[PDB]
Amino acid sequence: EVQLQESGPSLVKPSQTLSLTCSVTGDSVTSDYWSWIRKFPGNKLEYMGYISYSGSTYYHPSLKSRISITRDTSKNQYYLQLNSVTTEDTATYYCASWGGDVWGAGTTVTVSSAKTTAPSVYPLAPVCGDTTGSSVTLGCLVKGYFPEPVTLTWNSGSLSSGVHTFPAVLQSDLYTLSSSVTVTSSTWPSQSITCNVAHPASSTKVDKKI
Amino acid sequence: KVFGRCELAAAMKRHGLDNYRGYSLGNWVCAAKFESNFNTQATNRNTDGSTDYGILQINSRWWCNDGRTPGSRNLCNIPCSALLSSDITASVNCAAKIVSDGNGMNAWVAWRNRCKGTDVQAWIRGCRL
Amino acid sequence: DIVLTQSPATLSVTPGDSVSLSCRASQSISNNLHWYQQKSHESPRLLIKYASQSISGIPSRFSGSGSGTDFTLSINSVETEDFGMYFCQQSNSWPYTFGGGTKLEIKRADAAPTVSIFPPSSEQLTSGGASVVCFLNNFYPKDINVKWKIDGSERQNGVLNSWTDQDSKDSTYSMSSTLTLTKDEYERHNSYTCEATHKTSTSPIVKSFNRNEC
Repeated sequence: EVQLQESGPSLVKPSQTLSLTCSVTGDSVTSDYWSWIRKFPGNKLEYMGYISYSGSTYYHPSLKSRISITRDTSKNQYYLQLNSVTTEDTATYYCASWGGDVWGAGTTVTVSSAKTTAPSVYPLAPVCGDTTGSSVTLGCLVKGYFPEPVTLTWNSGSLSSGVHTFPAVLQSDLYTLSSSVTVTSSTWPSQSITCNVAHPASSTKVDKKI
Repeated sequence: KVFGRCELAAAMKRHGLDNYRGYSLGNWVCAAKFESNFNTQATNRNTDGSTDYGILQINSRWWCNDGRTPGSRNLCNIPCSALLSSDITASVNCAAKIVSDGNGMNAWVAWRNRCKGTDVQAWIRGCRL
Repeated sequence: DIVLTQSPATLSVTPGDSVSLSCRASQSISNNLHWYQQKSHESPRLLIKYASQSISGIPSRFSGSGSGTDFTLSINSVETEDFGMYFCQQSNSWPYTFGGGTKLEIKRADAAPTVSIFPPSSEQLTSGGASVVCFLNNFYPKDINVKWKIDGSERQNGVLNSWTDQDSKDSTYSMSSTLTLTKDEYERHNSYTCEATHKTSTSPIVKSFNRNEC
């Protein structure tokens, strides 16, 4: 019945401190050894460290100095502190039992100095409207936003088949993503196709007719 | 089951204690010798209502649950009965966790008093393991 | 620090097939090696502990073997829900370390990509930028090479690629490749091409357009 859950700021600025809390439920924080593991892009896992029953800690040497793991027996939580972070500390952080039998869902922490920025949304249409075969692929380029995520739909959701929306990538500190939609040549341009992009962080939502 | 010295050394080696977290196999054989004379069924009752179980005499107050020990923490998340088997699997798994605390093998007083600092490798010499 | 090397980096199989994943240690770690599974958007799950010990509640089709520096995770007839990442982790010495992982993916018939290229929009150009986008959709297997050429010269700077996970619907893969330039750079050239090389043909798929002769 033991469950774990990570919580804390999702964004940290370079040189500042990253703080995460792991809430333990079902059993006491003193009933096990507890750990912090993070996963960098590219499926690279790093065992950051653990705190055992005596309160003693073991920290990964590559971090050593910047990291601290502590616990609060009254709240039944344990914590992670990682100082002087840089972009390279961007990762998914998990708290887990030393035995590995229980893991939190994980929480993403991004390190960046970027400020909230709404995306520019551009229509992607065939070179000078030339429709080739029996089908046509159109697209939408979402560029220069921060932070993730954005939600993209086609025709407010009424065009959902034949769609490929790709993962965002970082371009000069800002995110960019694109989506392609394929329909029959008898469908477009006879029927309008519009890209709708919402960016919650900036409370924006824009439509772009192709 | 009462293990022979070399027989236990070979089993502990198969169970990963040779050079686990910096401890040579000799430490574990010597520890087992002083804790239980290599007897998997060894038990010792303490004044606080807890009992030490197995070849490495693991306590029911902190490490295992026997269903009748006050203040049970069950750090190894295992029933103490699992620590009395002729199969050392459970006792080693638990020992491997106990020793992962900062106190290391100092968790076993008998080890500190009778093994720590000596020529522990003497315990496995002569063994064809 | 102990290094764990897993092989192969990826393996594609059909449900029902049985597989063996390798994990090798740079130093002997006796039996202190553990196996984890991590499916998409889920947390890691411990499958085997101490090289070969079973964990109550894990399907019987998963088993582990090995000792020292050579370990194997075996799966008896892979099931539809077993696709994802598998990692090994050692606990013999601090710091604990993980292998790079092996990706278990679904095998299906080869399929060439459908490629589409797009010039910069009038709106981006007005803003002073110029992105050229190329979509390569529903292909299999996943390995593919994309090359950009401007006026006959291969171009690497300004290219960013993005890949989707294996498609839940048809087990194919899709990719977007984008070449971002400034309006000034874009207007200084004419021919824009993105070429895709995939095992489905010795001839690369070429999509292109000329900025001054649509």
